[PDB]
Amino acid sequence: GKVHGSLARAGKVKNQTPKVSKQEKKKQPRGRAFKRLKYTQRYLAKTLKAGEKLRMNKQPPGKAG
Amino acid sequence: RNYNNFNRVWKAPRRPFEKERLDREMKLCGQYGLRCKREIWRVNMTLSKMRRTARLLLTLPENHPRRLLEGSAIMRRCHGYGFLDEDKDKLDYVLSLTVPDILERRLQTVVFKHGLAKSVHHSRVLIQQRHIAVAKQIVTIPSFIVRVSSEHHIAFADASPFGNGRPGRVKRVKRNAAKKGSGGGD
Amino acid sequence: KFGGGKTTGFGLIYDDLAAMKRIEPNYRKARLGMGKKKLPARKSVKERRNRNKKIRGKAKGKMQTKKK
Amino acid sequence: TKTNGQHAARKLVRLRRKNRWADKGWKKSHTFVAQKANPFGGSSHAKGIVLEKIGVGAKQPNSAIRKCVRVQLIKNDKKIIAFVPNDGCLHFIEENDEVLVSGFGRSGHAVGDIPGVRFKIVKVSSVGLYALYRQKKEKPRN
Amino acid sequence: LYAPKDWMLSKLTGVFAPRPRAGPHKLRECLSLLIIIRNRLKYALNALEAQMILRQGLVCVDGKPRKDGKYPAGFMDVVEIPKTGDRFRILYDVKGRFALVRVSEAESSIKMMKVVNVYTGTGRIPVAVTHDGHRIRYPDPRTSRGDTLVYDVKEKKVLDLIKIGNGKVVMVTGGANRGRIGEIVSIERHPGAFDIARLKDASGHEFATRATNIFVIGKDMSSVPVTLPKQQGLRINVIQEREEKLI
RNA sequence: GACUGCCAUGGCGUUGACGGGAGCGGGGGAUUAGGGUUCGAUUCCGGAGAGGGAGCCUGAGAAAUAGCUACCACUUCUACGGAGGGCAGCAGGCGCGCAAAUUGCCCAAUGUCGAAAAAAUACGAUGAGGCAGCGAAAAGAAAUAGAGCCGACCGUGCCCUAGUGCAUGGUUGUUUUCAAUGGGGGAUACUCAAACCCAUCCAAUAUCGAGUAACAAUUGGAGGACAAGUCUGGUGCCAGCACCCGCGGUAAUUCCAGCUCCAAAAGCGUAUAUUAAUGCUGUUGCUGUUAAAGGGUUCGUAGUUGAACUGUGGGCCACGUA
RNA sequence: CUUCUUCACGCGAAAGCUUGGAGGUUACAGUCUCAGGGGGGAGUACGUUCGCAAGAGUGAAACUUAAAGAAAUUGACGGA
Repeated sequence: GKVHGSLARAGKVKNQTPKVSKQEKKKQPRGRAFKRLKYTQRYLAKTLKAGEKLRMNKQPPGKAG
Repeated sequence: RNYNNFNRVWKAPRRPFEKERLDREMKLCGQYGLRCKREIWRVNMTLSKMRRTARLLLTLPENHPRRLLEGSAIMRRCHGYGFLDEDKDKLDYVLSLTVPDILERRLQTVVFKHGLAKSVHHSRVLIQQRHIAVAKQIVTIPSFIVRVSSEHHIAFADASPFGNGRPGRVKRVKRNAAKKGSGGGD
Repeated sequence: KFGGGKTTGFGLIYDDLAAMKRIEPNYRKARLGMGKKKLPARKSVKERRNRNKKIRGKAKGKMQTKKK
Repeated sequence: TKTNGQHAARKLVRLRRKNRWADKGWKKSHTFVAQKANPFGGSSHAKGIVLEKIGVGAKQPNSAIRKCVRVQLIKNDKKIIAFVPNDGCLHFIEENDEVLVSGFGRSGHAVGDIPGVRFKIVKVSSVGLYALYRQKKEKPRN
Repeated sequence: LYAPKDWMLSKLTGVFAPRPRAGPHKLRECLSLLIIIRNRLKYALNALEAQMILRQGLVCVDGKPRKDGKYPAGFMDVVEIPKTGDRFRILYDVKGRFALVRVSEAESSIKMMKVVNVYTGTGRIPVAVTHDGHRIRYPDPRTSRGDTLVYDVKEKKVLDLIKIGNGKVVMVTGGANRGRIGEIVSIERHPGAFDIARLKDASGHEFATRATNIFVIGKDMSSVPVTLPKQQGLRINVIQEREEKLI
């Protein structure tokens, strides 16, 4: 194979990322509580429907609002 | 040397991210407010298996035994239980069937349907912190399926505070009266 | 076990105490109260048995092997 | 084409077998290759020793440096080159550590850009490389 | 294992059961006593109670009251258990299955046994051997294997052998048609396959199984005064049974 | 011919002998619509075996392995004359290696063997077995709860322009809360060979125990395949990512972190193998003009394959009847 | 022997495909037979057997790799 290189910069990105914080927030419902929960999340609440199946909206995260 | 017949039973369901597959399943799961896809798998299995049996059975050269035997058996319990029907008696629906038919006969759900409880969920939880008699035990296992006369039976654990001539330190949480008597106690 | 609260048994009734004395083993009998079986000691002297088939007479009680 | 029948069963057997032999896959399987050159016997996991930490930067066009290691597999005494996922992790390697190796499905080809590397480090000294890197783990007792 | 399935043993335990003994009524076509002490009459339940039978010997069998639980019981044996004085005979009911079948003391005072072999004895002596453990000296001068023979049991006394053939009330004891009963329709010689046996059951439904497994028991239903298993061996429509069952 | 002694000259093999290859071999096991693949250590049987290696005595019975005998290889002990060992039992140890639990209880049941409960003195014996211990391979079932009030929300119906509103519904929340309520542990009567794994929830008519970071959620993804970011922040062909397609040289969709999301879930990652997908080895059901493949050419025993024909019914009647 | 007009659906990915084509076949099945079964490594190896002698015959794995191929199509181009 062609394959080329030489150790000179390892660790870098993880190390120069600031390790920020995985921010906390509520413990979820689990098991039945969760599945019941999940359902509502995935479907239906406070709502109407035009026609489309889904999208998540973790787009947006470079949002507009 | 020597044995035991234990074994391992049930089968999971093939190949994931199929939007519809996920969707359909879920919706059903949504009706019942569930606790695992495993419960589905379970149903699929069973469903399947009888459905399998169905696949076999009909083709059997007519005038031959099994069809008679098993047909009657399947018919009578399922039908019996409040699953199959009298008109689902030419085994043609048996070929058919629906998963909901089954879910519907999860005894919990039948209950909620029966009225009792405010949902199938409300129904799970009730039964589960020990409530409403039919059998030897309330239904400790709401996991269960129906069987047509349990249908009637469905009522209190008279046993439970919920049908007691007295109550208990729980739910109602008499306890407080114990706390009263010990704490409040003059 | 779990299966709560619950109280279904099975029961038995004896003709005689003799019949009992013969039908019931002593730990059971004890469960009533009426005698004990042989001395246990997790094969303590099971060891004599490990000695005995080859060996004649003598021995003379408490004769003994691995246990030093 | 293929016409033969009825009483020609032999033929059938023979040729198919003959062609099964031919068959590449059938052959691999049948032929027992693993055990041979191939240093893992087939088999699940194996213990070796860190000889040294090595680099790799991608084939073309892919570039940068991800890095593998010279190991000496112990039970069979076999030299191999193995992968480590993430950033850093070199520091878990230590030196001539007696390392716990796993493979890669990959038909014994290799995993990612990197050619030939058919194995990955899974633990050095029992440690769960993985875990540490993640960090469900604390450093070896050495 | 080698559990013998028509001994109706089961599930957990019994690697061996208590193994039977060498001594008439062969391993596979026995139905040895032990199983009876514990598993049939049921009073005695443990091995401990069996053990107890024996350490206080007790149990009793026609002929010899018999000491051996491992000793096969098999077709027609007569048990009396004097504590309560209860008698049973060994015999299949339909659907092939063996019962301990309570029998009249007086009926329980004879039995019938097929001849397996017919011999000389040393001196224009003849002696016959039965398919169940008798050697008997000076029998009928012309008896033969496959003819059964009535025995006193109380006494040592043959009451009969019956000059056999076709068309005679048979209990089929094995092959497929274990517990089937059928008068002999016939046996064709099938030499060295042995005769094969055309059987017709109480329905008058006819059926075949090989001639070897055929216990003549009489003419006109039972010649024998022996117990006749309910139904008397056709084998039929299970289905209906299920149906029947459910009232 | 087991074997001698004599004699004949055989015997086997291309449906393949001989040799050489690979594992004990079955039940079965495993997976394929179907057709099929693959396993079968091990709990089914049957067999096999037993320190290595041979050999024997005895007994009804073994080459008999917690018998001998000698040899090989290894080992103990010795005041070192000599003497002497053999867990592929079981637990234990080490060892090896990727790699696998206890020097636990008990001797009930089961078997099993033995003598065969004066049990008149209760009373064989059992690392088989059975009980636990060990034991996230596996199969069974499951936990974070209910409800209301307010907030608030969206979603309809209409007022109304819509809207407030009202009405018509569904749904959020630090609010709010009374209200749900097992875990979980305990009167325990109540087990168990023993020891043990729950407890009626009575009686101070059991005390006790949930709304929380609690009394707890994982794991792995987010270009695509394959569910799921439009990008917050990092990062900068680096770090590193990437099953395979590929990200990445900076305003990257896949890299770094964050957040959000997703997927499955108390399981999930992984490995290796194996099964299908594969009629992608094909009997069913491939191919072979240019994509693999029909020889330069012919004969030709082997091989296969091989046509017809004398198999058949007939007659009659009845009527009905299309 | 056609050529091949011309016709056949058919068959085919097409290109193309006659006498009785590559037709009448996954609606998969006249016989017999050879061959073939990713690609590369190698048709090679002291592998082996004919053969005077070339070399034929017979014939690999290691190692390697993500394609390789095919026809058409359009485009581009040509010291056409």
